[PDB]
Amino acid sequence: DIQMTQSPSSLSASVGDRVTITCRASQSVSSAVAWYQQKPGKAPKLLIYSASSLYSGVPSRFSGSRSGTDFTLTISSLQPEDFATYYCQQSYYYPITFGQGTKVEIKRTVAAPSVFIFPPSDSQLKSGTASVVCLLNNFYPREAKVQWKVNSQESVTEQDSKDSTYSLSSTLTLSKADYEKHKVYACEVTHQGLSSPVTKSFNR
Amino acid sequence: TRVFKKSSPNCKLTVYLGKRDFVDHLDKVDPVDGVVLVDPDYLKDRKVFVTLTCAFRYFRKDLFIANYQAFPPTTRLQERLLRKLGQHAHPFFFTIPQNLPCSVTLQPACGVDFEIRAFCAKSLSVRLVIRKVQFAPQPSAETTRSLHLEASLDKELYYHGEPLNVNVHVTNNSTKTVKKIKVSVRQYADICLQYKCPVAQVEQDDQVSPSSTFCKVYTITPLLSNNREKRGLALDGKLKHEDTNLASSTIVLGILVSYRVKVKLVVDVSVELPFVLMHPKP
Amino acid sequence: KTGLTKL
Amino acid sequence: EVQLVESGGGLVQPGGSLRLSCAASGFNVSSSYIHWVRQAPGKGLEWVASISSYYGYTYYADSVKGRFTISADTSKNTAYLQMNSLRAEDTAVYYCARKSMYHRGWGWLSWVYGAMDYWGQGTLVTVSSASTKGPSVFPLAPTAALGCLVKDYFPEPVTVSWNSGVHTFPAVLQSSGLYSLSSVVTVPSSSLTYICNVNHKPSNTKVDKKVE
Repeated sequence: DIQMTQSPSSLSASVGDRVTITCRASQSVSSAVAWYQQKPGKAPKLLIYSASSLYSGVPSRFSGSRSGTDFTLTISSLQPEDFATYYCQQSYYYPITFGQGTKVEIKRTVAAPSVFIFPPSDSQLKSGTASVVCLLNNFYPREAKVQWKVNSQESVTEQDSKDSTYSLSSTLTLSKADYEKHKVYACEVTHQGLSSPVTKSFNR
Repeated sequence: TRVFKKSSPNCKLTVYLGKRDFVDHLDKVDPVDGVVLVDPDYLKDRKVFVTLTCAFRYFRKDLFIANYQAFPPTTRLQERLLRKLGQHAHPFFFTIPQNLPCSVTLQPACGVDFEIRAFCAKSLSVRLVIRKVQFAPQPSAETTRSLHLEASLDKELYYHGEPLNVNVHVTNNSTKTVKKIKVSVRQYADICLQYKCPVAQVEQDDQVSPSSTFCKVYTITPLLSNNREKRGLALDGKLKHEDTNLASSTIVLGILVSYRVKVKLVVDVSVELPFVLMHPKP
Repeated sequence: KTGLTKL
Repeated sequence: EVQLVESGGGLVQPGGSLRLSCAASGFNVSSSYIHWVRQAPGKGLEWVASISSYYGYTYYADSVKGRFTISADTSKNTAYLQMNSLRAEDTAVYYCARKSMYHRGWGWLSWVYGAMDYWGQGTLVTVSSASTKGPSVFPLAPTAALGCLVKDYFPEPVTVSWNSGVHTFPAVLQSSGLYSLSSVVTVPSSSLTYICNVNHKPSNTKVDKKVE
């Protein structure tokens, strides 16, 4: 196959930025590259063919070009509406390959996670599986980590429409017996917007 | 924008050509205009000529040849080509006569093909295979064998691949029961210095009883998919072992191509309708 | 063989 | 105008099978390389397979070879993808797009396989050795935040309604496979009654929980 590596894995930028995503083909390519702008949920769209041919209907702010095995996709004015993931694909050989997408996030003032902690409710404890929920709401950027002190299924929501915010719900599910064996539960939040880790906890 | 370059292993001679498929509008063929780039040292005394072969093969029945002196001397695209090369770039400009076997060959050497041959010699080489090509610009049949068979087609122009819908109407007033109906395609490709070709055949056991009417539409589609094991099949001009279509339907000196949809009742009264199978101009 | 330069 | 209509999406246990139909309008299955692509759940595109009728050309991805088989029907102007031995990884939303063989200037460009320029809308392909269940809802209570934890339902989707600030965290897949989710919102602790309404159409299970 042909490992169409792409960079960056994800980039951050606001309206008016000049974004540049670099797609390098491990093997040689001959101006066969396409960049698909998949919004979350909707289906991929064509942007670029021939490595440089503006597909009809693509706004003129979009462009790309070739410099060997390093094709590149540029967005002169990253509008509020052109946020998606962008996959690069060598349509040259078979089997075809796509890139690995480079999410174009939104940018805001580095914010700390409004943190809450929630223990299993009585209804749940009766069922037998306790799901402690460590909520890290309104937290920017998505880079945060949660540590459990006494099997963690972070469910990182997507960027909010109000102010570009992430909300994470670190769910730790445990069996009734093992849950009872411990007494003190805690989640610790490490965030680039926090000076030091923020630890919340409760007791069984 | 884009242009095809070719030079010899010595590379002292190069030919730049805008196209490698020439559209025969049937009144003015895309003239073969190209540019020869040479080095004065490698030519010195010897002249440089360019030729437009109109070969016919199967045998080299070269139906036409014409020579143009790249040097000595004897268009805007040529202008732009020259501006990047200098004086030692010189244009050649052939005009294709229309009355030529439009580029076609046979699916396996044999066939028909133009050619641009550039060579340096004192007296009468880059070998650029080109092609001449034609773009696609209501048959009805009734037979009274009484076993009346009527066939019709939506239109006479069916693009390559595009499916062909055949209206079949069988009025069987005779005592013989129809055992099959066959809508087939015959591709007549006559090498004139003609053969029946079974390509698509929608055989349906649609039996029409005595004094009964059977009226419906078949849809048969000629595709190169199952026409691969057909030697002697007429394909379009293959530049250097690409893959191409079925030899488009000629619009009438070499190989003549016509196509017919044959409706045959297996009792065997048969009728046929000629149709056109050419590409559309984008 | 037949290369291909832009323009 | 050109369109593809994608259909054939429904549950199927591992090792089962499915068939996908892509009805083509505005063109033909024979003047076009028809490609089926797939996007896994929150992951990156991967071209599954593609075919050309006029030539009978077929191509499949290395990981979708043998298990899939593509073909078409030019009578109806449609393309068909037979997905056999569907496995958990295969889950996705499957899309259909096409590479017009045209644009060579005259004829068929048999060696481009160019950009897939017309995508349909994508049918959701599932794979799960698990049968429908009902959500088990719990209250999450202590500005104080609170919510309902809607755990162990199957399959998507759920529409949790409260009686502003509700953040329901994308349903995930657990070891057993069931679709969890949590829906929380922040209110001042001063007024600490709240009504969570969990709806699960696939099981027609509706629950109402009280939080305060």
